[PDB]
Amino acid sequence: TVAKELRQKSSEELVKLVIKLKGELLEYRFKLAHGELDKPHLINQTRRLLATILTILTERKLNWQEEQAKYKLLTKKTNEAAVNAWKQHLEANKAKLLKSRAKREDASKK
Amino acid sequence: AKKDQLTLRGPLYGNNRSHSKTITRRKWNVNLQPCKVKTADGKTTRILVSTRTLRTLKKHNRLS
Amino acid sequence: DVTNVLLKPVLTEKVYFNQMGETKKYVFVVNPKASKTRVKLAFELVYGIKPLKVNTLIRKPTTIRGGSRFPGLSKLEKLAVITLPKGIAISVTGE
Amino acid sequence: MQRIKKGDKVVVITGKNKGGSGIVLKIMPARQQAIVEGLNKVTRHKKKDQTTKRAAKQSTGKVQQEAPIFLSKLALFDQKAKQQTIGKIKYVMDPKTNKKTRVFKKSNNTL
RNA sequence: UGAGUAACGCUUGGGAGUGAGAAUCUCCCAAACCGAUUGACUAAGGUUUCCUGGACCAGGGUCGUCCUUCCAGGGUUAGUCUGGACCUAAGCUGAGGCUGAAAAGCGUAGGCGAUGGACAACAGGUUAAUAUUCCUGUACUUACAGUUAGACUGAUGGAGUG
RNA sequence: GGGUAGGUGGUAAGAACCUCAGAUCCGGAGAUUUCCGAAUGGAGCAAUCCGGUAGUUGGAAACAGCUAUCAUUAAUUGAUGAAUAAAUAGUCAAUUAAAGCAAUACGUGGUGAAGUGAAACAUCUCAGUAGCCACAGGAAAAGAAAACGAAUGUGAUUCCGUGUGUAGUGGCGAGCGAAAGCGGAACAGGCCAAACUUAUCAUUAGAUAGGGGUUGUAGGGCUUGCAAUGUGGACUUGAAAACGAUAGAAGAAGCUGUUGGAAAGCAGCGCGCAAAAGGGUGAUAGCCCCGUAUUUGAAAUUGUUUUCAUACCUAGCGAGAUCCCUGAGUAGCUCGGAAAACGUUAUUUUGAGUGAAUCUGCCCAGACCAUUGGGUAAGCCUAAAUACUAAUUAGUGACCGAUA
Ligand SMILES: [Mg+2]
Ligand SMILES: [Mg+2]
Ligand SMILES: [Mg+2]
Ligand SMILES: [Mg+2]
Ligand SMILES: [Mg+2]
Ligand SMILES: [Mg+2]
Ligand SMILES: [Mg+2]
Ligand SMILES: [Mg+2]
Ligand SMILES: [Mg+2]
Ligand SMILES: [Mg+2]
Ligand SMILES: [Mg+2]
Ligand SMILES: [Mg+2]
Ligand SMILES: [Mg+2]
Ligand SMILES: [Mg+2]
Ligand SMILES: [Mg+2]
Ligand SMILES: [Mg+2]
Ligand SMILES: [Mg+2]
Ligand SMILES: [Mg+2]
Ligand SMILES: [Mg+2]
Ligand SMILES: [Mg+2]
Ligand SMILES: [Mg+2]
Ligand SMILES: [Mg+2]
Ligand SMILES: [Mg+2]
Ligand SMILES: [Mg+2]
Ligand SMILES: [Mg+2]
Ligand SMILES: [Mg+2]
Ligand SMILES: [Mg+2]
Ligand SMILES: [Mg+2]
Ligand SMILES: [Mg+2]
Ligand SMILES: [Mg+2]
Ligand SMILES: [Mg+2]
Ligand SMILES: [Mg+2]
Ligand SMILES: [Mg+2]
Ligand SMILES: [Mg+2]
Repeated sequence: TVAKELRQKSSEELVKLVIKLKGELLEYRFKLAHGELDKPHLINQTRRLLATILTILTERKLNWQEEQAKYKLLTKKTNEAAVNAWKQHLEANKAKLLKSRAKREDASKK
Repeated sequence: AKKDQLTLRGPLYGNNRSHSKTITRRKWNVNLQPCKVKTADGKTTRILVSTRTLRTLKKHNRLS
Repeated sequence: DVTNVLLKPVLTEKVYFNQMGETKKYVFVVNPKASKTRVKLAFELVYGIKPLKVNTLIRKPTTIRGGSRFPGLSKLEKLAVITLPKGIAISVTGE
Repeated sequence: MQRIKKGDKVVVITGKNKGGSGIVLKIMPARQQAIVEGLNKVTRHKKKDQTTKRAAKQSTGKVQQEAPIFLSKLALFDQKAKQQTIGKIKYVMDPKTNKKTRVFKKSNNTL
């Protein structure tokens, strides 16, 4: 039944499905580890659908990681706060670095 | 091993019978001797063969 | 890459003591065969903020339920302590 | 197919309860049992346990429920016949739908 | 049966408290022994015996509310520490090869093998349990890329040192 | 494919789901198959550590992901190439196989004891047993007479009964013990070398690839004719059919009363049977249930047999010539051992030495010679009857029933 529907799907759409279900599986396991999973069966359903998609994808001589490595889309959103924190941290590091060499230099000059 | 290189004939194990018919296991070894056999004017390997095989080679004009 | 090396976050007294006060330290359990560099890459590909450094713990298996009719051993755990830079604190649940 | 299914009316032909008509609520094929409502009423002495949000109350006194009954003691009840009786069933396959259907052998009533 | 007998394997008194029950548990005050050690840090080994709460089936040569016992949860953070990614000693393995009824034994080139050689981090603080590892402060070392200035660079080999 | 109305493996309740677009379950065929382990990229203290190469994706590179490959030996081929001109040794690359395990069991071969018995013990026995090792196979081994053996004889091997505890062999002591013949199980015989001839190798071939040949009442080759187009194989591919194996479908016949917690027991009156094997059901059920007898059914994989065609092999009786071929360090013999029932000996085998002949030939018939007769060594392959059961299915037991 389900295997027929996935067979109708193309290959690229199938690899999009597998990466999305991998992400959802990670989220389900994390929520379970935080005691926030009301529906504890979706983990099993996700795994079975993941296994089925792998079977259809392995009928044809195609992998799931390499095919997605060939073409993909980059990331977004998780950039602003990251660069703010990193810019602040490297600025602080350079200030400490500048202060230390100066102290040493003026000490050696004296 | 103490065996021929052309054939595979090796030692012969038997009994060492003496007076009073006392039994002691003994081994007969083949008369291994070194010989050089030419082959198409080359590769004159110093093989270790028995005297029987040496006689066979001699009567065969050194053919093996 | 496959992101099977981030099994489960863990919350204890030690974890919450560290997870406060400017730099946050988040402790997860990871694949025992994974390395520090793989842990940083997984956090990059699944969270988006580069860890400042990673520390690893190996907890050896030990006997549990001793004296019970059927005794059993523990499971091998590798713990990873990620520390994000100053002023950033992301949530382990909610994406 | 199976002699007894979930839903059909059934009676008991042996034991203390004779002629006990009921509806089968659940069938265990592995243990060859059958839960029939209103029959085999047992009253477990319900204790009190409090270790959960629902266990904080868990009000249970002399709750009378259903005990499972061996499938051999059960017998199908006839309804189409004007004079209802207990009999055995066949497994004829009618070519109209090619599906197996139970039919009694002391009459010609389906199911 | 011996027989409720021998034995219970080097260390005292009191006050307060918990508890259904206290010579044996907790706290306090003394008292007595160790003090080139019964003190402190670690190697080997042991493998959770470590910390917290609870329990007193069993174990504890008595008792027990207590335990190194049992249950539940938690605890071990390294570029610089101890070892690999570096090197060899005794010795082991050892393609070819030699020897030997067979299994195998010996052995060259290579490869392993510390109890040795080379190699960059110190002080303080923090949790019930980790700390040259976490935090603060101040440092050092090795790689890669860009850049500035100078210089011709010079090993799988030779020599010196080690 | 079968098959349904339940399912989410056991100690196991509950929570939450799945399931009539056909779930769970059973059968056939596939997919995935971490690490160690023959382990085989290198190491190593097993389930660990450290990599190289060729790709591809991020990075500004180091680097990091994702793939494939990288052991040794043997054979074949190609390239390169020392001492030393050529050439080999060696080196490299590609392809194909080998490694290991287990069935506490059967087979073959090598090696091979001792306890014990002889009332001691050394010959001998134990025993070619235990053990050790190598190689397999589904069986293995053996195998088509240079044979048995005493006759108007049998006509590969193997296994069973008898011959018989016989002939014999034994410090003639303990003991050991056939080969003929007869009765049975099964039955099968094939193929190379040499002659002769063809083609090719600096044709010094003495070598390679073909035709011809496979023997004993001798065969084959040389030359010359007749009759032959078949029968049969231990044989290749296909096609078709039949019988099965791995899930299943259908499958008859009972009520009343009594003791009893409960009937199926007991009693009354019945019924079915190609089903009266068995299991469960509140006691002891042919008719309560599942089943059994019987009739049936396979999409897929697999086994046996038969038919048709198709490869390969497979064919008789004469004449003349009097010429050629018929397995050599081989058979014998000597010196030490052994196998056969035999404690070494006619027959078989071999560590050392020596060494023949060529159908008017050679070997054998228990030393040996002659006559008579039998058979063709020094080349190979061979189904069946025979040995065993770790495992799969069905079943049985005057076998056990928690010290067995
Ligand atoms: Mg002896
Ligand atoms: Mg560490
Ligand atoms: Mg006594
Ligand atoms: Mg007493
Ligand atoms: Mg006394
Ligand atoms: Mg006394
Ligand atoms: Mg006393
Ligand atoms: Mg004491
Ligand atoms: Mg005392
Ligand atoms: Mg003192
Ligand atoms: Mg001390
Ligand atoms: Mg313990
Ligand atoms: Mg404690
Ligand atoms: Mg306590
Ligand atoms: Mg006590
Ligand atoms: Mg540091
Ligand atoms: Mg080393
Ligand atoms: Mg050291
Ligand atoms: Mg401490
Ligand atoms: Mg189906
Ligand atoms: Mg003896
Ligand atoms: Mg004796
Ligand atoms: Mg005696
Ligand atoms: Mg054979
Ligand atoms: Mg049926
Ligand atoms: Mg029936
Ligand atoms: Mg019965
Ligand atoms: Mg003779
Ligand atoms: Mg003998
Ligand atoms: Mg003759
Ligand atoms: Mg004679
Ligand atoms: Mg001949
Ligand atoms: Mg037992
Ligand atoms: Mg007992």
